Amino acid sequence: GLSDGEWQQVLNVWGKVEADIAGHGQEVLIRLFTGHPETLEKFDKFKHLKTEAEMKASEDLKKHGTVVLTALGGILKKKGHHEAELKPLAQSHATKHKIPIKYLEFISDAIIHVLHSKHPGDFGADAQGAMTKALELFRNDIAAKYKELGFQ
Ligand SMILES: [C-]#N
Repeated sequence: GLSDGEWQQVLNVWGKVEADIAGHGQEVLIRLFTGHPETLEKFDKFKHLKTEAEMKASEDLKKHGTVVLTALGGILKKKGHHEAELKPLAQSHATKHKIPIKYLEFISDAIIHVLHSKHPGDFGADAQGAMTKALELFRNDIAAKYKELGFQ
């Protein structure tokens, strides 16, 4: 678990994200796709994007950034009580989208980078540690669902 103070740090920086969810989503996906190009292959509708300029110009990529961070926001706000969300998210990422756990690690690292870049005053080491723990909790719970399904 995270402590109450850790949860408060996590949702404090998340409130900052929510002021421009779309901008944040776009930056997170760009950081992910450029840092780990294998991740881009999982998105049929983003495969044609070959440069960071092309990604930055893609309204659909920005829209999708909004979708993914909005979903994550709802999960974070459950402060670990996220079974209703995590169960179908696991099944879809394992079965429908075929997403290795390692890629969830990659996007978590991308989120940390972006939040630190944009909100350093609300994302010092302790708050970063808290966010990292929150994302690890989520990944760890999904991993259990992956194991249940026999997805590697
Ligand atoms: C999901 N992105």
